[PDB]
Amino acid sequence: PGSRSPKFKS
Amino acid sequence: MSMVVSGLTPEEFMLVYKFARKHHITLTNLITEETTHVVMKTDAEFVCERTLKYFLGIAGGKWVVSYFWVTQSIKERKMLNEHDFEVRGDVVNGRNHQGPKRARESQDRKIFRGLEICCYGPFTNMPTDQLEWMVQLCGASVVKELSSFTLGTGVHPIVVVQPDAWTEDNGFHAIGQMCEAPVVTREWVLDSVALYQCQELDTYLIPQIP
Repeated sequence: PGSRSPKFKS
Repeated sequence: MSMVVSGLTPEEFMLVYKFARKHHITLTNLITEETTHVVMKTDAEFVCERTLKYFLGIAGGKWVVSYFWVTQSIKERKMLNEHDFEVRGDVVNGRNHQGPKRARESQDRKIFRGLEICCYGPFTNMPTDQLEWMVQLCGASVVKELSSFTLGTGVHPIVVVQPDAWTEDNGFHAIGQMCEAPVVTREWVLDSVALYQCQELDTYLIPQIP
């Protein structure tokens, strides 16, 4: 489920 | 000492609060200039995903360490050394690039030294002021508008854009008509920060129409 933080994919 | 966490569930976050309180470490929700540690969720090989906290921790030369530092210290009933849990890489830029360590050891030679950057146009998932903070931590100055570049001998200008955030507006192809600086995607910044190595612009240039 992780966090609500956005990830920056390639 | 002051820490943030990144990629943790609410339950993991509440465990870190107890750990930090026990060891007299401040825990905050957002990164600050006073943050000393960024605790990243990683796989067992210390590879994380790229979040804003990851970038800002590297850009600041802070300790960017795996959450295993917390859980293993607890298991062993001893505060373990951060250098043994330092994040080795990320899923985008590579599993063992060691950007975090490089940044921690290279603040006398910042990757964006001598650059003036305009973070231009709309951005998703990372507000303009946070991208601006990132590049300033890495030695760049920032300008708000294209007409505000210095165009002098002591700095080099760069325009940073996220084309997908413009949707149906192709104006990001027309920046060269208004401005002499090279125009690159936001990935130029993000890749350079994660690796703590200033990348060549070649693969990031946005085609400009005459």
